Amino acid sequence: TFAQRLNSSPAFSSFLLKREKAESEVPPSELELEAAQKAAELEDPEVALRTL
Amino acid sequence: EEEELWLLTLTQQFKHIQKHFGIDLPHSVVAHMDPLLIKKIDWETTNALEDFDITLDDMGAEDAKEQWGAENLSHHFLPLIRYRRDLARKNGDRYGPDLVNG
Amino acid sequence: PSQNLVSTFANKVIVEENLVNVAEIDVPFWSYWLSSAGFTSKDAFVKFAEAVKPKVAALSTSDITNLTVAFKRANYYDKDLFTGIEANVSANFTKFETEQLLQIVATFDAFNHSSVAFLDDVADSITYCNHYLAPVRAGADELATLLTYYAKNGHERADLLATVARGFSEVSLGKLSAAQRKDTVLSALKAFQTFGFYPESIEAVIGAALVSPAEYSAEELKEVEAVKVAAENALGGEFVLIQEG
Amino acid sequence: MAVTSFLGKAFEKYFYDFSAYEQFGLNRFLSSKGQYVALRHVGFVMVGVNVLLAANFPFNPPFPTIGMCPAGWEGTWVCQADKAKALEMYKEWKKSN
Amino acid sequence: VLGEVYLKDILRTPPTGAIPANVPHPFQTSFYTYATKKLIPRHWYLLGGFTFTITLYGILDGLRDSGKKKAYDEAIHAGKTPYTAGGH
Amino acid sequence: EGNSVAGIIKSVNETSGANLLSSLKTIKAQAAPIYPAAASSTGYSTQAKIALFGALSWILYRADGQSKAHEWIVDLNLNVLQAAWLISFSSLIPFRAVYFAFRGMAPATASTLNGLKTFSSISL
Amino acid sequence: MKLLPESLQQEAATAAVVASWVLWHLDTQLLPTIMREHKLHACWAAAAKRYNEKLFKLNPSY
Amino acid sequence: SYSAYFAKAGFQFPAGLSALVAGIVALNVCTGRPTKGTKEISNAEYNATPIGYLQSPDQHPTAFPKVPGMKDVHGSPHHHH
Amino acid sequence: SSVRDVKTGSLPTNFLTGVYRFWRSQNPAEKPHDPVNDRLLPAVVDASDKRASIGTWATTFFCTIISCNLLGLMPFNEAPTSGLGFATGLGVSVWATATILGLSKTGFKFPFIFVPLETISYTFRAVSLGVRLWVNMLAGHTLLHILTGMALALPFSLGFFSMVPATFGVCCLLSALVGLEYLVAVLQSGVFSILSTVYVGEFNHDKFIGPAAKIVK
Ligand SMILES: [Zn+2]
Repeated sequence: TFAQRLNSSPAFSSFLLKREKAESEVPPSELELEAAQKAAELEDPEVALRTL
Repeated sequence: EEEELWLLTLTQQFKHIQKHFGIDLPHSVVAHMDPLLIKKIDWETTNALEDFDITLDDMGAEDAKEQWGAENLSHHFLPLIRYRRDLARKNGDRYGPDLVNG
Repeated sequence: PSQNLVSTFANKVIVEENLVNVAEIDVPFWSYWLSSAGFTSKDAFVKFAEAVKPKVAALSTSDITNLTVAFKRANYYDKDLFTGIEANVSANFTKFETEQLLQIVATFDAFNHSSVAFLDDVADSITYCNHYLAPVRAGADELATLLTYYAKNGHERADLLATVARGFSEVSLGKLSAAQRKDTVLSALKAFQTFGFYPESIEAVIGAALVSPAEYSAEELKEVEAVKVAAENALGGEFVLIQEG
Repeated sequence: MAVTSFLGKAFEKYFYDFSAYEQFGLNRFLSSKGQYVALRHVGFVMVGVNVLLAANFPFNPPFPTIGMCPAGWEGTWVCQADKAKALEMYKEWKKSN
Repeated sequence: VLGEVYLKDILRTPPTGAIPANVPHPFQTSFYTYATKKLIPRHWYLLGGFTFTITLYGILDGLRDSGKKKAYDEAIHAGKTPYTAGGH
Repeated sequence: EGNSVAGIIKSVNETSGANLLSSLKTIKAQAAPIYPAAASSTGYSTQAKIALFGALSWILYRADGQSKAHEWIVDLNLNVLQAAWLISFSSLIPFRAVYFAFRGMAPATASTLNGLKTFSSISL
Repeated sequence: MKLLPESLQQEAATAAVVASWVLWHLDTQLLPTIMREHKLHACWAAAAKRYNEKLFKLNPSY
Repeated sequence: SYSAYFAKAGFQFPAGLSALVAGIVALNVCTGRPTKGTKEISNAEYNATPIGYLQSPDQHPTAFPKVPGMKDVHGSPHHHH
Repeated sequence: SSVRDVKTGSLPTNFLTGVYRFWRSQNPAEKPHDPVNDRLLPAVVDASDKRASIGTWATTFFCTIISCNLLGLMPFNEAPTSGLGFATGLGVSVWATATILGLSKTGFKFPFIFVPLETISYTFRAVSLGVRLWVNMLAGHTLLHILTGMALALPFSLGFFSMVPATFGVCCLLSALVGLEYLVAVLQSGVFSILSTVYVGEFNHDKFIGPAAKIVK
């Protein structure tokens, strides 16, 4: 998700933002959580061919 | 499969930009993926029009703002229309959108 | 005994054709700047045209622009060089800007040398590879020669015509002298009626003539009125001069 | 150690979770943490003024005192007002000390 | 088919070999392009303001040292010392 | 370095149907972009060393000049009065709120991108 | 106290040098970098509707 | 995912800082006047004078003065009183 | 040739984007009479090149003045804008920029008895724009010097770490004064650059060229 990609950004490995989490500011909604799960399913392309 | 390379290049390039923009995408990867967009934006910076979209929505121009955005991304359809122009030149006709009233 | 050596060395070491032996290792730079110093000298530009031929096809865009406007300003036309310059433009058309392509097209409109590939690649570059307000930054004395270069070869490119017609306005025509403004209004109206393309910004080219008719003949005002009637019928309205107030 | 990394991790620990607001108790006497840092600020200033006064104490003050005396001096060059008199008084006081 | 020479220098994909260098703006390469395209045609009012201030403050410095010269001369042509005898 | 979609197209076209679905993760990983791994540090580069040495040299030179300034203990205590507010700002400023509030100042980061809505650019 | 400087023109020229460098560094190094990432987003967000309609009309795969 | 590409480039100065530092030093050292506490003399006066008789007491104040006004050097005793 | 690579969405890029767009929104463009299309686009570009870059100048002055103002709040440092020549030179150079712009608009020609007092009210803002910044940066630091000279004498005369609350009640006041110094250091940069936009945008008005011919209906 967008917060989960912001957490791995260079801005959150800096010193003043090292203990913080990007989920704390605006949490991801349930649609982008389930879209992250569905996209984690489909990074195997044979899974995508068989479900398509 | 005739024009799959262009559409899938557009899809992959924008998917990577949108996945990484404003988080960790470097400017070199943006200028690599989209060189002519960076060229046009650098024309606006070079020719003192760095606030041109700010000027356009300062004067309420919405259609000129959409035209500015569409003319800065007009080179995305350049591979397609060059391919279709060379197809119509291999078949002796002329490419349709290159004509004034046709 | 100084005046004797100064008089014998004033044309033995310093002469206008030994500078062209140092000016061969970087020929677009020296070609452009000695052309801007007035050193036209066709018998040295024959040397220049063959001194650059084995390395034209790997040049920058600015080097090609320098070469092309220099050989315009020295009025020399080596077509065996200009095919290599056309190959350099057509192989790197995405890297040229409109301020370079207008100078290259003005040179090639002097020396009538064209291809379908060059016309298509220059139109593709000006339309899609450059900013859409780069005709606005151009000055109409070069957009008129671009329209002339396209109407001479009969190359109809409505995308290029709509892009180039942005650069015609009160602003870009008011920066011209009245003789040059008459020249560009005439050539622009002729090349606009040749293609049958009447954009909304043709009314600036027409009103550049209609607010001052004292510069044109009856035949030239007939040529302006013909395109005024055609553009009245094409744009679906009636022409009107606007007065301040 | 690495001269880039060990003190970096040590300062990360000291800044983030080596907190003396609870490791020295201190909830039982103060209301908030916004009141603790507001008092840690003035405590840092008072510690700084006391340390910089004490680190070189036998000195004649540049700042205008309010006609008071530090300790058992009371007439010395520490309590003088015109500076040349305190200057020569320090010049005689220094050879004896 | 559309065959990767229509996509040359127009559309590229995210790089797999190595991350390239950042394309410089024309102002970041040469100072002459900046100085002749933006600094003089757009910022010559600021440069004229900075030069006006530098010349005006040179004028004020000239007034101040001429006043110092006048006071020093009228102390020398009075037999008097022109300063506070140093201080020490 | 040619574009990776033509690499996908070529690497899919020259594979037999028996070993297509086995080979799909190899073509997926051959065209994934390069994210370079965390190389070994060798920290404090030459410009960072120039910065830290110049900052320490400036602090030492300014502290030599403050301590002989006729109001010298007042200057040495003003350094304390200022470092106290540096310490106080590093303790009550919300840095995640400041990060996401500066991020909202730019329109580039106040919202996500918008083009290419995935139905216009399918190749069926 | 320190009210007038030892040279007024030197301090005014220091102000001019510092503000002229900040103008150059803005206009040359920062504002291209500001405007690249601002106008990529801005051209996409303004173009998106007409771009997607033009691309819908241009591909034959429906 | 690009986070380890930016950690490779370390600290780096602003892209024209040498021009700013060169300009400020070329204003602070190319002044056109003696160096604020010194005075220009003739060469014979420089070669005739001892180094302690060439310094002023004002320009060497004590680094942590016990009395405000304490100086390190005392300079020339040749007062023209 | 070899410029540095920039992360997209960095915090300095976001901050400077917001700052530049703030100072550019102070002198907005004028909405013309005709609707903006390809006919009006060279007139809009031309009006955008006859407007001064007050956005760029104002963020130049905001960034240099807020960095010089916040230098005075770091330890071992003085503000450069607490110098009379620095701050007053920035003010006189903004006023001279506005005047040079307004002079190049008309002719480089210098303009009853009501108007020379309007001139000496107009030529005063050269003094006022600089010395507001200078006196604001000087007066807080001077009060800070004085009031910590009064705050040092009571731990001097009494014991260190003894009779604490009379020194606590003046160290709280010194802390509040340096907090006011931070607020003033931001607000005076803001006031200087708002006023630079006002003074320069008084003369930032030219003639919209527009269409001198039309095909109506
Ligand atoms: Zn101080």
